[PDB]
Amino acid sequence: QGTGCSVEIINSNQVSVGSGCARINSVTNIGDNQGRRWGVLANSSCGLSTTQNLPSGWSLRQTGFCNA
Amino acid sequence: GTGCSVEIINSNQVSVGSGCARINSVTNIGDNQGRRWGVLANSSCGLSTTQNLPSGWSLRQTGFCNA
Repeated sequence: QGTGCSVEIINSNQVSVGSGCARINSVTNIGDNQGRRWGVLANSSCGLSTTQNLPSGWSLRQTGFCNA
Repeated sequence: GTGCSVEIINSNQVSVGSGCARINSVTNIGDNQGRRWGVLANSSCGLSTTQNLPSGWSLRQTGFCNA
């Protein structure tokens, strides 16, 4: 297994605009392609959320375990 | 969809790096050991590297991305 969850930030056209390894039980700083920085929370099930609301129609996706 | 989302996968099937590989280009993607890998991507999101990956490692495409 991994110390984190691989995260993609998905825009409203279902295209990824940023990615990184979100450490489990932490907030990880992950950017999008507009330069915005997101604080991504991850839990041990690789459920994911952000400290601020994503843009309307955007989403987060976890693609598997990662090591940061 | 200017690129392919790429993950670098180690020999235990854990991701050790990710990024957006521009289609029909080489894009450097880092791993978690501070190394850079030059990833080729095509319009079907086939992926390869300009240097040999560590034994047991592989690349995974996870859809389209915009750089």
